[PDB]
Amino acid sequence: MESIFHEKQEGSLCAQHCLNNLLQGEYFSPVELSSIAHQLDEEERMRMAEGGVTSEDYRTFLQQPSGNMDDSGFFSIQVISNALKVWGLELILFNSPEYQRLRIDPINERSFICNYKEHWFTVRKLGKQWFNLNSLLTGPELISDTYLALFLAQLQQEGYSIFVVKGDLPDCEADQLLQMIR
Amino acid sequence: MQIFVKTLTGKTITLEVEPSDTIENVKAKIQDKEGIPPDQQRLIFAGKQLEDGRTLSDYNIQKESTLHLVLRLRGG
Amino acid sequence: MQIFVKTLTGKTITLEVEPSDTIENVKAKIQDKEGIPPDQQRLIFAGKQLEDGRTLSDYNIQKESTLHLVLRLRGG
Repeated sequence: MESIFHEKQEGSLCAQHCLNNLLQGEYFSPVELSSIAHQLDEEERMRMAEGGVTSEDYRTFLQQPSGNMDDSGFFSIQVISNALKVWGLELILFNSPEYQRLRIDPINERSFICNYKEHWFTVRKLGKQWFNLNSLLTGPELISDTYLALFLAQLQQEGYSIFVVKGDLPDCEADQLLQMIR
Repeated sequence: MQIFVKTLTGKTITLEVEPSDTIENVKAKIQDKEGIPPDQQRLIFAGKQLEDGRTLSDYNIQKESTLHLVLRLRGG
Repeated sequence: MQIFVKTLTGKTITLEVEPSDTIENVKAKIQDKEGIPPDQQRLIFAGKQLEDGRTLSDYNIQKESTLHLVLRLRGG
């Protein structure tokens, strides 16, 4: 545990820690959460402007909450799908049957986020194992290879929306130093 | 009429309400389905926050309106 | 040294700078490249906002390092 992006925080702004520990290391920013969220608003606005069906189109979609800065400091998938998108990574749904059918070994993947509405699990591959962390979790839940296979299944059964990140994720020093652990 | 309440998680709650229904009552309806505390329920419509002491008609809210619920749902 | 710049659209540009180059001067380079004025431009380097009157040296920005170009913070 030498150079590891281990930030601590509490009281909303959970997304600030989720992204801060998404690609193994830090690179994002709190203010960026409102920027990437407004990206969808930017496109939706011009879209709803032309394809305006009602008056609410250029009203509710002109000022979409959370997209134009959140009140409490929480953002949904609106910032997750965009965060990876701007870096060149794709988000795959491993909980939805229409996509889950791909059946791709999760141990081969890079990182995935689980959503249960009331909580989200930030899971990412570290060294040769899988680590789950959060703002409400100081202890990285060491996920074994054989346990991960079951974990993913348990999440699906529970109703955890699994967002798998496909592509080449920029690993940090924590990946190299974790290779010497079991 | 029925409205669409977008919860911070990627869910749209379709609940039946009333024009003269108070925002606070709307929260109770959401609490009955999602279980989210009305007090922490930051109901925002088109950027404008819905005050508990106001009604749906106050913000010109009609049927199939896109509401947005804000709060620390992630927890950690 | 050629760092980088991450836009909010997913586009990245090979920004060339010097060790003693200031954030402000970098913003100029971006102004020409993109077009967005420096006052509108925001630069972040790993959960840290870069001040216009600060050199890249202190920031520790090593060779070939990305940067976050934020420009949307308006809300209502």
